[PDB]
Amino acid sequence: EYKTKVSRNSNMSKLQAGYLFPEIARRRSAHLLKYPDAQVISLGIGDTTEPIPEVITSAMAKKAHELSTIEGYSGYGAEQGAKPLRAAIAKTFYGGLGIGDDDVFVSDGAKCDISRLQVMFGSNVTIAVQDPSYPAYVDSSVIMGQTGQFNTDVQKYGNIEYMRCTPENGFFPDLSTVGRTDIIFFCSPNNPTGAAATREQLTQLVEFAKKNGSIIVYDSAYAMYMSDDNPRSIFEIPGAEEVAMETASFSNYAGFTGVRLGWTVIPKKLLYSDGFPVAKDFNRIICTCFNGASNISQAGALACLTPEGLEAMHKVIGFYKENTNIIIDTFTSLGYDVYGGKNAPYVWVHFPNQSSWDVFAEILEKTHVVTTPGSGFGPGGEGFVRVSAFGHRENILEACRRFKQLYKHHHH
Amino acid sequence: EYKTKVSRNSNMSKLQAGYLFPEIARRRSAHLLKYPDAQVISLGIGDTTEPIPEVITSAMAKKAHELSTIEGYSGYGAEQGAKPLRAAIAKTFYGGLGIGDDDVFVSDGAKCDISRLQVMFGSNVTIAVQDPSYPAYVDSSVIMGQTGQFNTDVQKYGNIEYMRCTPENGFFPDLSTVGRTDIIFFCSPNNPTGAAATREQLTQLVEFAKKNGSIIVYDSAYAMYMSDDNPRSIFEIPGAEEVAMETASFSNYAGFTGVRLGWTVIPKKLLYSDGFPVAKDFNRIICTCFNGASNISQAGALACLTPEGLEAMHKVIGFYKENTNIIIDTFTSLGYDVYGGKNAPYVWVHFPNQSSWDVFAEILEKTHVVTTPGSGFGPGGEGFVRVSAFGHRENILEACRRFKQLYKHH
Ligand SMILES: Cc1ncc(COP(=O)(O)O)c(/C=N/[C@@H](CCC(=O)O)C(=O)O)c1O
Ligand SMILES: Cc1ncc(COP(=O)(O)O)c(/C=N/[C@@H](CCC(=O)O)C(=O)O)c1O
Repeated sequence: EYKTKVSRNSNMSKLQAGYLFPEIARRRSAHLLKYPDAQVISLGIGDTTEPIPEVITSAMAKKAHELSTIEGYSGYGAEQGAKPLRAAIAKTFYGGLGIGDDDVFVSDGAKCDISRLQVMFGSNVTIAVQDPSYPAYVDSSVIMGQTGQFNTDVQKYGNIEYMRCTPENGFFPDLSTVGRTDIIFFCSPNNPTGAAATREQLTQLVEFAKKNGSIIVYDSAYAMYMSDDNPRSIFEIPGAEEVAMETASFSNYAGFTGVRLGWTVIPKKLLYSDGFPVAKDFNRIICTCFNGASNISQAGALACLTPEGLEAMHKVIGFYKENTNIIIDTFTSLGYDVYGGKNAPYVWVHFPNQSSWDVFAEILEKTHVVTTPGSGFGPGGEGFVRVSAFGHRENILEACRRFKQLYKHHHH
Repeated sequence: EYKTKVSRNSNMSKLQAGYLFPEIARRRSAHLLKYPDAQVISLGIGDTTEPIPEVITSAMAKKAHELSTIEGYSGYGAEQGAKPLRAAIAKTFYGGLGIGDDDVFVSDGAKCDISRLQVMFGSNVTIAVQDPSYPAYVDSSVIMGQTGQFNTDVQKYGNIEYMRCTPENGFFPDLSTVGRTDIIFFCSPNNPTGAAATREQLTQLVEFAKKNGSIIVYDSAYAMYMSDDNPRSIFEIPGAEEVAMETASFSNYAGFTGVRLGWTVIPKKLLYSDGFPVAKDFNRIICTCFNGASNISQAGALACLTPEGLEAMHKVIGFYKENTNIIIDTFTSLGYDVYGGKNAPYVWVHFPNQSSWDVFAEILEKTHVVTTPGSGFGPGGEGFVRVSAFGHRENILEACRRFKQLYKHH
């Protein structure tokens, strides 16, 4: 066979396996070959399942129809997003926090922004992540050349600061033990643990970033699930404007997982070591490497940020929070240590003295329920399994019945 | 003022100015501050202007409504795109060319794929581009660290092979003069020259890539504007499957510039030097750095690839081709050397003894028409101006009247 003379990107070669969620899909498929009649319930990937509220879909359909009219047609949008949408995001989520319309960048989702931010930061920054954490932070870092090779002894890529979050530290890093890095990716409520940082903890985080001269990338994709009285935006912490940016999404709020609409906020006071504003480089990236979020998706997001849209999202979120409570109650009654669930639409179940991949496999094999093994979120996730609360009510209830039957004999 | 201790990405520092099209928009905005009541006609950025056909928008509206129902709701899609859409693209544009549904990757547009491909290739590849060419190829290369600094003497970033395309050579490079690189970005029809490579020229290009062990990134964003009997896909050239991939979009075909939907095709026989299939690394990038094109946009694209959708696109394309002829005739009658327009919805006009930014500024100040300075497309673009044919018919006619009035006595 013919081969080119182009060398494979050595950063791609560093990756240990495929992306976590496609790997789970492969195991789900293999399971269906083994059990063709199985009624599989997926509580693995956090994919929303309930319909989008009509007030929001109606706005998207209206935009689509408008595109067939002379007056209503629009072509390229400014890559930063429609001004009324930037304004609505700035006021709804950041009113009172000194965030301007021009600080908001509308995306086709948080996953995509994480990687565009990584292109922006480039190959020479070092990063810290919560351990465990959403795997895209680590994987994007490896792809960009910010890491060394994977070390199989410790299950870590070289040169990443993995900040261990455990039951014993309340799922917040012991910052006095964390080495200095350029970037700190910090998710609150955390995926997969569900832990929401308190005001005191976020204050510590901002102080740590300030002393170390680091940039915090704060992922607030589940913040509207907050039940405890904790900050929902990093910008609630005075000084955050000098060290932090925030990335978020409509995926988990309106069921926009397939529609694609998020945003990133970069404040004016966030500067590189030479005084250059970080937002100006992000603006160059989003103008050069992106051509804007879908106009229909932007119209849907604008409709979300109205009294009727907010009411609708609140109902969607409330439904998933009720699913979460059903799952928490099930595992608690089974005698498990169950974490998260309070501030996030998933639960983090402790399966000590087992491999999380083994637990994943056992649950799938015996109950036909897909979960996510904790080790998929980094070595700090070993010993845990994440169970998503996204599902139709009957599917949640059925999965819990199956869990109760599987684990009935494990505890008194 | 507080500053972090994070060093700015040195690749961002390399960029000589802002991205071309936002800079044009800034100048347009400045013009409207100067003259608030100016009736500005925008022929700079290639932004489509005519409505999307109803058959296509109806499909998008239907998908939106379906998302509010239990049965019709869908969440995350496959990051590669819906299988029926991949199948429709594969058969419609590549039927008979040995392209499978799994070779197609649905994107939110060609600009985005160019940059995701560049993340995939990484910092250690060298690139070649046509000179002039669409500026994203060069700027994405700089951002990814594949280049040196901008050299102001020659108006080139270091370590990029700029392939000279001129009226004299029919805007196809003399490949005997082109140095070996890892990647060759090649646009046909080319933006901004409008030049469509002939079958013979593409055969040369494929042979050149094969000898050099290079990967061609073929951008076919304007291929449906082809009037001459030239290949529309690189895969029409036997052997392309070993050396080429193709990126395209619905932007210029259905007016999806704001809707966002394109694709890339990476064939099975395209391998790195270690035998690793390039498509497998692209798949990892689109699974890790992307979450799929919008489900509504995918539904729109699926409706495009039907008899009614193709008919509707053909009509829109035809309208813009008519606009292009109006523009060609205007500049030709004024005595300018005008290139392109035959196979693409823009014209490439030669303005001797003048910088293209000065011509841009003069045209905007005097006629309130926005154009694109040729130098924005690389050093080979100096002395030229691109005029887009995307516009309402009355605006094209008005712009041409303004050009004639300005230039007829000179
Ligand atoms: C902390 C966090 N940040 C970003 C994302 C991606 O959100 P979008 O790209 O806007 O849908 C997600 C979504 N995570 C899901 C979906 C998986 C994925 O996006 O790869 C999960 O962990 O199952 C997330 O949890
Ligand atoms: C050769 C070529 N390749 C890709 C694109 C971008 O297409 P999409 O991102 O799918 O809308 C374009 C679009 N160019 C326009 C819009 C400018 C831009 O995309 O930045 C222009 O040249 O005016 C292009 O010309």
